[PDB]
Amino acid sequence: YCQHFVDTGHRPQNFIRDVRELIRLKDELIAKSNTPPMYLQADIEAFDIRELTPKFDVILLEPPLEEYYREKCWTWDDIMKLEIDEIAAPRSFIFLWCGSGEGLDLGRVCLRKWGYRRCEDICWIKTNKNNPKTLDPKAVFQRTKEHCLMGIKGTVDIDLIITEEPEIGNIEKPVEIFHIIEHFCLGRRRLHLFGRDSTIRPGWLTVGPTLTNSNYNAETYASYFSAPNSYLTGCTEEIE
Amino acid sequence: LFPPQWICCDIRYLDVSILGKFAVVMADPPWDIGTLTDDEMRRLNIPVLQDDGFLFLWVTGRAMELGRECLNLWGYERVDEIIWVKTNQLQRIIGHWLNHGKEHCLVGVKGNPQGFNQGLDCDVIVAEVRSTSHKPDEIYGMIERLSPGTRKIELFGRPHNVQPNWITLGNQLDGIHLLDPDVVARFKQRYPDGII
Ligand SMILES: CC1(C)CCN(Cc2ccc(N3CC(=O)NC4(CCN(c5cc(NCc6ccccc6)ncn5)CC4)C3)cc2)CC1
Repeated sequence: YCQHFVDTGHRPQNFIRDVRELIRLKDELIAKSNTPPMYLQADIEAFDIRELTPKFDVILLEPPLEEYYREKCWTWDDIMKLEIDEIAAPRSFIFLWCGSGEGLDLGRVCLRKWGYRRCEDICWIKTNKNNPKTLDPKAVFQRTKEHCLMGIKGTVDIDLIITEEPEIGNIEKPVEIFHIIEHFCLGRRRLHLFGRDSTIRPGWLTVGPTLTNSNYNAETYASYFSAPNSYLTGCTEEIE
Repeated sequence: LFPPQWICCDIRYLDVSILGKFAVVMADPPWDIGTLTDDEMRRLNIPVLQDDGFLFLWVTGRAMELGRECLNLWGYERVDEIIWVKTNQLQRIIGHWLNHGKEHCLVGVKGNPQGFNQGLDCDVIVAEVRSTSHKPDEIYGMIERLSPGTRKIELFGRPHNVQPNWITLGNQLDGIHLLDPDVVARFKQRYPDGII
């Protein structure tokens, strides 16, 4: 398949096929447990990360890398200065979209800077069936995937997502990442930094500069996790 | 000497300076995740093996970070990362949080290599899992197309890994098979009695 791509332009991943029905009950339990969607327009460079309370069980972090527009971009310099450790719960999880360049190194630096150990490397493999480009200067090979690093701090699914490559200038990441995250059942304070109108989702607080509306209220948000609901996994029944 | 060559040895104790310079190094180390400790892996004399060229470094688990450390310590910059999507014979996909559908190979550059065909292959291999713990044969075609005809060296290879243009090092190889005259000379000079 490596010879074949050289011959035809079809990435080897184009020929993967097919890309325990109790997953539906879990999905329904996740759906009943989900908080109302909350969202806030905020310029994250200028915003005091700390106003975001309470502490989160899961953080999904999707900074707009310059390489996403090879056709405001955040540098790893900007990202590494985010005070992520200030809003992460002492046992919590991070999912960081790192792209496929220096991000795979600089994103690991961030994870250690904020206090996490990397435990999964989730890989978004992009097919090109519908169109069999220009390389990074440092690139040896043609880049057909992106990496989402999973970090843990404190004490069913594969690590692969396969979808077709989006149209030029579409920055969206596959919504499957949300399914992987929610199926881990890691708790219910879920924050998505640099989300958009298009990523708002039940069970998630979205914070990003391009949101056109906000409904976030820290007191209202905290009330969804007040007792007796403080420690639900997001995968059990609602407390009656 | 184009045909396969190899040296049964302990890569810890072999004076790799006798081997000359290579356009590509590949390694699939037995990380302590017979293994090598982290200090032994840092201490490997990888820097003498190349002036300008590429390093291909298989990693897994916590060696994802350790392999990045070795790669930088040895003088490389990580510039790509190959993943092998493991399938069966029907092209279906086969830490504790997620099942692992893939294996990672770090790609490092040293110096300023010139005349390589960068961009011919993409960074995803899709290939059937042959035997256990074996890497896919597609990596050699990818490496041949990137740097055709050049000298390459594989560290921690096994007898199935031997390839033309390659010199394989590993302690499960059958003896010392060397054909390149410069190599045979420096080998005889450094090991007159034939024992590392
Ligand atoms: C693509 C992957 C999935 C493939 C698998 N990999 C993981 C992996 C699995 C297995 C192995 N190996 C298994 C194997 O049988 N041999 C070696 C280890 C030993 N080896 C040595 C070792 C040595 N010095 C230390 C020493 C010597 C003697 C006594 C103590 C210590 N010197 C010379 N060769 C020869 C090759 C390779 C390597 C990597 C991940 C990615």
